[PDB]
Amino acid sequence: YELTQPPSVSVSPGQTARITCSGDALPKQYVYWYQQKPGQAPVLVIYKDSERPSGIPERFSGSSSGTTVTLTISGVQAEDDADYYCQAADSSNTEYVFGTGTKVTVLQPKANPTVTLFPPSSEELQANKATLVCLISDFYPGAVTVAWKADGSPVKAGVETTKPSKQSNNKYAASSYLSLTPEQWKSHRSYSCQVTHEGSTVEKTVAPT
Amino acid sequence: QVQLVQSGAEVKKPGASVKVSCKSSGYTFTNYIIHWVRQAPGQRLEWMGWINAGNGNTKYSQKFQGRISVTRDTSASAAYMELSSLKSEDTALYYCATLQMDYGGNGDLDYWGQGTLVTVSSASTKGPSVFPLAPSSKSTSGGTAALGCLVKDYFPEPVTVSWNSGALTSGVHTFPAVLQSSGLYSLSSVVTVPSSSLGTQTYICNVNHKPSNTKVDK
Repeated sequence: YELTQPPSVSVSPGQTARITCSGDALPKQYVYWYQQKPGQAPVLVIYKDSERPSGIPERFSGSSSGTTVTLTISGVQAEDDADYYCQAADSSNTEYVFGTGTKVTVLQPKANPTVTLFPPSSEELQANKATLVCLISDFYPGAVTVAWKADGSPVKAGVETTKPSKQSNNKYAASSYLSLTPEQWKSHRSYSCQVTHEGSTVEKTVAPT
Repeated sequence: QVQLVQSGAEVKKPGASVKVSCKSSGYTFTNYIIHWVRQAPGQRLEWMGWINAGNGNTKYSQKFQGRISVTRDTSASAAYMELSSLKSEDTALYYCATLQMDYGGNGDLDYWGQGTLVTVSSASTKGPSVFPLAPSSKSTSGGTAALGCLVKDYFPEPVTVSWNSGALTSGVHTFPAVLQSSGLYSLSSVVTVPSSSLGTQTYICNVNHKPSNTKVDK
């Protein structure tokens, strides 16, 4: 038995954000709404379905109706981007369950095109016949996980390995994917024109063989 | 206030034994059940179970049986849980939960510890960073980094304070078996690229930053 809840929402700042948690055995139980900042332990934002603990601003509120409990945020702030969970119990009441988790976001990092910088082939990599170029994006808002290394040929799956989009400190997301290719393929290729796609844009960096 | 303390990061191979401690203080020790939960990276919180601070009787989650066994020491004021037969999906964060909210009622898991992170990884590193010519732009395409570094939480960066500023930490893409911790630290300067300080590679095996040679040599 697992509670259902939307996985993510996107509401511009200044507009109310609504999150729904549903369960068959819900009307006989209390929900606890938990706020978790990324890279931080969860923190209660709502308890007893109606009120918030001390130190929680008034912008959050909770309501219950039938089998659905709703968290409502009036005037969502910039710091509110986080993951929200609903905590309850099943019919037997001796098992504690958490919600799916809704990733609440406000409208959006600074948009920037993809930046590709192919690292130079290492001396050890060239000696080991594994010379390769790795492209890392400095910053990109909503960077897409698309990498297409094109060294004298079309995009090769084995040339570049996809990587998760890390969060940049400068109010953006930095994507760094390491691409591994053999030195013989790089030597055969005229130029290692590796292309990294991020932020709805594609940039290609070419280096000498 | 009520202080909750977890142990450090623990890394063992799958199928091994993992032991992690959770210590609590600052609340009336009559009855305050401490909850343990697990969190996979970028996933939902899954409830491992709960333990009694002083009572002793324990309940375990209906989904996980056998390998779960938590026994606390009331005199030691800490809770110890042992999990055997580690699986690949067990790589995750562990969190504790207790009560401080001042309007009464349990079932309100107030505080959470720092958590304990469990993974599986080998150790690896790299040598030279780059040997290219100096780029025209005032940026460093190649910086002190480790290629194919299976070491977890590797920190490849220049030993000296130079080239540290303006460097974006590279994510440890682990598509193959090796973690391949890139750890890119770009100097982001044409002058700094031509003369770059050696890049230390601590790696998982050595927590301290062991000196290593990695220069852009632009």
